[PDB]
Amino acid sequence: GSFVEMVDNLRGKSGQGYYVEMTVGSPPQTLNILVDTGSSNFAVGAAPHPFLHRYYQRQLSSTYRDLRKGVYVPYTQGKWEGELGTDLVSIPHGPNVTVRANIAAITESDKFFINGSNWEGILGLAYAEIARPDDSLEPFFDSLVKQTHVPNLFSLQLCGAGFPLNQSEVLASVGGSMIIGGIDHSLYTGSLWYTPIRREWYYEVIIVRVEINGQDLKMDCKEYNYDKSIVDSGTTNLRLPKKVFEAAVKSIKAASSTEKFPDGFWLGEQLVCWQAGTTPWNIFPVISLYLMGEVTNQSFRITILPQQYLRPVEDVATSQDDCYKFAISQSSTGTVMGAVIMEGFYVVFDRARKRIGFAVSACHVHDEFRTAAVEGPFVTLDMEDCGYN
Ligand SMILES: COc1cccc(CNC[C@@H](O)[C@H](Cc2ccccc2)NC(=O)c2cc(C(=O)N[C@H](C)c3ccccc3)cc(N(C)S(C)(=O)=O)c2)c1
Repeated sequence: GSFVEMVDNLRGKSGQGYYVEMTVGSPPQTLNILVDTGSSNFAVGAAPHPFLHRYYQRQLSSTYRDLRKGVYVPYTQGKWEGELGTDLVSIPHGPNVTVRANIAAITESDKFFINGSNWEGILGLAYAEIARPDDSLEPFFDSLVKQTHVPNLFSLQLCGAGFPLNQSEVLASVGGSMIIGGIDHSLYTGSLWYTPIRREWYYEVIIVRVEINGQDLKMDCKEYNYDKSIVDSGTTNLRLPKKVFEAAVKSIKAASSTEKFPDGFWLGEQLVCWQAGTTPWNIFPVISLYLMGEVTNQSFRITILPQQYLRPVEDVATSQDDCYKFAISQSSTGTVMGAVIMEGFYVVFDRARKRIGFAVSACHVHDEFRTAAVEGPFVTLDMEDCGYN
């Protein structure tokens, strides 16, 4: 209920990724670690790199254990290679515990690290099934639960700002919260609705209906989870399977036709700008994703605003202009509910009850006329059929 100690322990409000402070080794070596529910490897920079301000020095840790085994990890975006080992890890603004975890010491990387992001590592919070080299490499959260009395669940509140933040601002501002082992009521309003984790590999879920300003996209629901649907705090966008992406874009285009934007905008490649303060939020439609409920034949829906899917970007010419990039994009590997989705809600990864809860986030961005939402229940049927095999 109240884990005040961990509240506001995240940073990256308008950066490239949300991260938490961690220390590894003995004496403790401080590092900022990206919180990623989309993968399962705990990895940290362990050699100098143009974008790293600091990195893991194994020679200086008295508790480091070298497993003498290499590891390679390719994500949808970026990839890295490293050397496996274990060491003691702590989270300054997390529970007061220390755990020996597997750690991939990154020695080579490609398009992984992000210039100015301020994080030097990644905490894969998903299950062993997708860990590399294979599922025998115990993920961090599993190590944590096994070695301590921290309950088997964590919750995340990722806070977008709605406007660009500069270097000092990102460092001096709260990026959100990761409550390890509990749920804090101060992070959301209204009810928490839970959807089952279909299978424990990624945090896979099942979407049963999609609406653009209340209008049903009306596609075979399997199309929505075609391949799979996952909740991924390590991915910026709301990514949709090709067929779904094209239908959504066509409907978003129609809802906002009073204004015309170049194709590059819809591809997420070129930003769109408006005179300062004149962003026409109201012409853009809200987007609702319906999730299977815990009760049979029951579903609920999460609704986001253009304030979630139009990400703030500082325009080249300092211009007082407010610019944004369209952050809904195409996927060939299933739906990815990234930051575009998570910044609108307080999300609970209840691993113990194999379910994920959603509640309107106390920090989501909006305007006076609309807010993000979580509502239920809805009587929908044969949603078991929505899953892909
Ligand atoms: C087990 O390994 C796999 C293998 C394949 C796919 C997946 C699922 N993907 C989720 C994550 O694991 C990885 C982790 C990661 C990669 C690179 C840098 C930082 C983090 N995420 C991505 O691959 C990944 C990360 C980003 C990205 O910019 N992430 C940054 C750090 C971020 C910015 C803002 C908010 C959250 C995160 C973008 C995309 N694109 C597809 S996009 C433009 O459509 O959003 C993919 C996992």
